[PDB]
Formats: sequence, structure tokens, C-alpha cells
Amino acid sequence: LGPASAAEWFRQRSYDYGQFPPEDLARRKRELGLTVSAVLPSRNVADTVGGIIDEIHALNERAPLIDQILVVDADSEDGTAGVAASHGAEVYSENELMSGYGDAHGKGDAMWRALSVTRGDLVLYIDADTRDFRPQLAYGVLGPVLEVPGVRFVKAAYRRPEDGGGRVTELTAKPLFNLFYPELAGFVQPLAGEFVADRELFCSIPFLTGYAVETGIMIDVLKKVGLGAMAQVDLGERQNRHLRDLSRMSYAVVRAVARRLRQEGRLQQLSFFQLSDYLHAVATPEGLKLQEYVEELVERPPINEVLR
Amino acid sequence: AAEWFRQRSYDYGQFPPEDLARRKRELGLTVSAVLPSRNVADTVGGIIDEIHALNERAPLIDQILVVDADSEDGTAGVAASHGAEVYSENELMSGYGDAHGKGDAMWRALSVTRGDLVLYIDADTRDFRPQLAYGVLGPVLEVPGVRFVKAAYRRPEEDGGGRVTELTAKPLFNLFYPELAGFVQPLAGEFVADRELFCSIPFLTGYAVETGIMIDVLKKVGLGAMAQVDLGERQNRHQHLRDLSRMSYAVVRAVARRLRQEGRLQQLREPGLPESFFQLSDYLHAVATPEGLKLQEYVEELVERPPINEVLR
Ligand SMILES: Nc1nc2c(ncn2[C@@H]2O[C@H](COP(=O)(O)O)[C@@H](O)[C@H]2O)c(=O)[nH]1
Ligand SMILES: Nc1nc2c(ncn2[C@@H]2O[C@H](COP(=O)(O)O)[C@@H](O)[C@H]2O)c(=O)[nH]1
Ligand SMILES: [Cl-]
Ligand SMILES: [Cl-]
Ligand SMILES: [Cl-]
Ligand SMILES: [Mg+2]
Ligand SMILES: [Mg+2]
Ligand SMILES: [Mg+2]
Repeated sequence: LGPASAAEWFRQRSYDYGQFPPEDLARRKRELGLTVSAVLPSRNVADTVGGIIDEIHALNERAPLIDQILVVDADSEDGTAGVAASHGAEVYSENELMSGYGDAHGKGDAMWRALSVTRGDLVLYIDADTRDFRPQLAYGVLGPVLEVPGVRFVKAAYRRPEDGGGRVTELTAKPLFNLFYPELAGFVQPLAGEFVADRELFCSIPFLTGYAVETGIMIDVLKKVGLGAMAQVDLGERQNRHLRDLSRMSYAVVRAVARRLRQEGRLQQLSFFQLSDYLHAVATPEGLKLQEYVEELVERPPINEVLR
Repeated sequence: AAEWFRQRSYDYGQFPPEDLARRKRELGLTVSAVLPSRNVADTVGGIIDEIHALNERAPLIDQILVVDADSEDGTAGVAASHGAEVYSENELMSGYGDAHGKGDAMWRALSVTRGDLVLYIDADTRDFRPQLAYGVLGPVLEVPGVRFVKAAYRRPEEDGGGRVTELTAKPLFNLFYPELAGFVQPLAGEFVADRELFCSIPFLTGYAVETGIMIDVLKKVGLGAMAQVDLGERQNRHQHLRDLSRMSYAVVRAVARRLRQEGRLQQLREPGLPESFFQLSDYLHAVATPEGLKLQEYVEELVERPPINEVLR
């Protein structure tokens, strides 16, 4: 059971999207009767969503792969909802889904809530701010779930135009994974927005809200199904894109690990103390300034325990 | 945290060099500047010159100490030719073998620093101004109880430090060491404390050193005895995000190590985890390249040095 090392896993569970031609995936998907829901957490992305939806439609014409497109909007003031709707996608407000829990706590919350309107056997999350969307950003990661029995969770891998990820990935995720979760060290883009798993899986794990979500899922999936059931697919080049705001992103990652460490018993007994209170000291032309942020880390339970 | 920030942050304008010099003579204290050097042939010269220039205006630094990493670029010769005392990191405490990175050089520097105060200064600084030397001296000389002063600065707009400071150090500190969240440049190379303080704490070697020092000094003298000085502008050397990854790991390992000593970290290895997955010195850096995916693998033992007092003659 399981690979013997991060090295063995890396050889056995890393793929190239060229291995999964779309029309071949479409056939297997059909033979298995599986359906796929693509979820696009959207927040002020009116200029890029249309194109992405369009590309998914064109792909489907060549190879029927995506059955449902969900734009879970953050009630964007730039008319995202409209653009998405007119381009043929289903559109939901992150605030109206599971509205008993109140307004949405950031990206993680919106992604968890999406599970209540996802109908597909498989659930594929996809960033919606992507400037130049290429077909394999949608189908690449489907490859191993459809083609390799045993694989339940697939993460995208990619490079900017030798790439080990963006700053938060390089400087927060991987160092923390290498130390506390060695099994995840082989992932090239552990925090990638594009990934897929069966809906059952997503419904059986908790979801951290805000920017903790990606880290949380990585840990929780690992615990749930085993490293052997996770994989990654090189998707070629993709163009990605303020060090200040990243600071809070990195904090969310640290909080996620910390929280999981608390629960495992690895982290015991963790005034000037308040976890959601992040002191960010900075140097400005007008002297030193100590700015202060507050973001609530909320864990939503497996949607399993709420629905059905 | 906040009460500290108000009461312990200073501007270098508050400490004119001539006042400090006068205060230093009054107090009878000597200062040793230590410059860990690794392939900085193009910059040490200027720094050593500036410090000599400063001394002429205001006698502040008594010993200029370049501790070289046997730099292939001839750094040691440059430093010598400019008037500095040069030592090889490998000849200091040579009973410990060759030096394991920057932390080791800094620890080893203590064995030959002669001053009551020890001012660490970075040697890669492409444009060096006088206050990068005297700024941090302000509080240790003029504010009672202050034993340790760290530099603060901005890049030529709310600079919260380099990539490692913003995305590794500060997030970790905010969670595990709230008291240090006030520091703008926690991992700054410019800082100063009395020689007896440095000689009485462990030093993590390599790139874990700045973090180790901040945690250890905190524990030892208390937040109240630490301060920071805004030194204005300082160009930072740009490095590859690949190499910074290794550095962030050093930071994480320092914090993890200390959490373990505090008992706040019970198990490091998660129960269930096969042994083959457990190797802290082994850092896996998964990357995408033009010719496919690859699993780069760096090995670097986290070597720690005992307080030099217990080992130095
Ligand atoms: N529904 C929703 N989407 C978000 C939120 N924050 C970011 N997103 C979206 O999720 C994707 C990736 O988010 P990122 O981490 O790059 O900001 C983008 O499509 C983006 O607009 C949010 O708070 N709510
Ligand atoms: N003696 C010595 N100095 C080093 C070493 N690594 C870095 N340094 C120096 O320490 C200072 C900090 O540079 P950095 O930490 O940004 O690489 C620079 O002056 C630099 O050249 C080392 O391994 N040995
Ligand atoms: Cl909280
Ligand atoms: Cl350790
Ligand atoms: Cl080690
Ligand atoms: Mg993004
Ligand atoms: Mg540097
Ligand atoms: Mg390892």
C-alpha cells in the first residue's frame, strides 16, 4: 500500500497531458458513464471568464468532457455574473448557496458551497482569471482519474513562460510540506487552482475558507485516500501573475498546517495572542508603520454531514 | 507587540554619529564590526572604505572584521588591501571542520571579535551608507536596558521585507512568536548586541541563523530589551526563487527545532509515516522544466553550534 517515498510516487504518478488526448478521454468517460462539473470560483473576472467558458465549449465539441460549468461569483461589481451567463455558463452567488451559514468567507467557502450545486460524478476546480486559456487546462487533470484505476485526486502542474511555482508556493507551501508533510513534497504546483476529484471525496472532507483552502484540501485528501491515489499532470506553459497581499496568503497557508498539526497532536500548546490578528510591519517613506489585518479562519465540515 | 513597536522603533536621524562617538567614549565601550563575506570582491572594498570614512568623522568602530568563505573571487585579498582584518571561516574554530554556511561563519567570528559590542554587517551591499553601520548602535548606547538592536529599512510602497521575510518569517512569527511581529526586517543582516550575549546562545548554521538568533535572544533578554532602527533605503540583492526555497526551509527548520525544544511540537514525524519519507536534511524541490517535470533534491544537515563560551578557550 502506497509508494515507498516521494521519489517513487513522483515517477509513478506524474503525467504529461500529451498522454491523454481529449478524444480518448471522452471515450473512456463515456464508457464509464461518468459526468464532470467544472467549477470556476469567480471574483471580478469579467474580461477572462467569457473566453474560458468559450474554450470549454469548443473542447466539448471536439471531445465531450465537461457536462456542467459553474461560475460561483463573489457578487462582482464588474458584471462577471452577466458575462458568464451570456456565454452559456450557470451562475451562482457564493452568498446565496448554503445561505444559512451567512455571507461567504472568501475563496474556500465559495468552493465548498459549490458542492451543493455540482451534479457531476467528478468535480474539477478551475481558476477563472486565466488570461490565455488552453484546452488542456480543463482536460489534462482528468487523464489519470479516467485512465488509471486507483487515482482519485489529480493536481495540475505547469511552468511560467525551471519553475517551482509562485512565491507563496516556493516560500511557504513547499518548505512547510517538506517538513510536516513529506508525502506532498513531490507536487510541482501544490496550490494550483486546477485539480479534480470525485464529488464523494470532496463531500467527505472539511473545507478551510479563504486562502487556506488549497492547502487544506491537499492535507485532507492525503489523509483520506492515501498518497498513492493522488497524481499530477504537466499542462505545459501557463502565464500566471503584490508581495503585500501575498503575506496574508502565506499566513493562511501557515494557519492551515498549524491547525492540522494541532488536530494530529503534533502541535500541542501553541495578550499579544490572537490567530486571526496578523501584524504586518513595514517601512514607508513616512517612517515605520505597523499595519494590522484580521481574517477569520473557518473550517466548514464535510458537506456530507449537512446534505442528504 | 504594539506597545513594543511604539516604544522601541527609532529613526537613525535620532543618533547623529558624533553624539554616539561621544557617548561611546564616555561609556568606554568598544565596537567590533563583523562582515561575513562570500564572493563579495566587488563590494567589501567600498564598505570598508565608508567605515574608515565614518571613523574619521566619528570614532565608532574599533575593529573591522571580514570573515571570508574562502571566496574564489578574491574577496579576502580585497578586504585585506582595504585595511580590514581578514580571517577564513575555515581557520576559525577549525576543530569543527569546514564551516557550514553563513551561520557558522558568524558563530566562528566571535572567537576573534575583540569588542564589547558586536555589530554584524552584510558585505554584499552594492551601495553602502554610513548609517548602515551606526544606526543600530543608537539604542544600545543611549536607551537603558536595550541589549539587542535590529536594522529596519526599505527598498528603493510599503516594504515589508524580502520574499523570505514576507512569506516565511513573518507568517511563522505571527503564529508561533507573536512578540517578533513588530520587526520590519526580522532577518536583517545588520544588528548589534553585547559580545557576552552572542557568546551565550547557540547559533544555527547556514541560513537558519538569523531566525535562531531572533528567537534565542527574545527568550534570553526579553522583548523590552530589543529594538529597531529605520536606516532609510537599502538596495537588496535579487536572488533566484529556487535558492530562496532552500532558505525558507532553513527558516522553517529553525522555528520547528525551537518549537520542539519548547515542547510545543510533540512529534515531528507523523505517526504512520514510513521512515523512508522522513529525512529533514533532504529537501525535495519539485519543478517544471522545458523538458518535463523533475524532482530536484538538496541535502543540507541543520548543524547547530553550542554557545561559544562552552567551547572557546
Ligand atoms: N467566488 C469567489 N472566487 C474567488 C475569491 N477569491 C478569488 N477567487 C477566484 O478564484 C480564482 C483564483 O483565486 P486567486 O487565489 O488567484 O485570487 C480566480 O478565478 C478568482 O477570481 C472569492 O473570495 N470568492
Ligand atoms: N563567511 C561567509 N559569509 C557568507 C556565507 N554565505 C553568505 N555570506 C555572506 O553573508 C552576508 C549575507 O548574504 P546572504 O545571506 O543574503 O546570502 C553577505 O555578506 C554574504 O556574502 C558563507 O557561507 N560564509
Ligand atoms: Cl479564528
Ligand atoms: Cl530539527
Ligand atoms: Cl539535520
Ligand atoms: Mg491566481
Ligand atoms: Mg543578501
Ligand atoms: Mg525530506
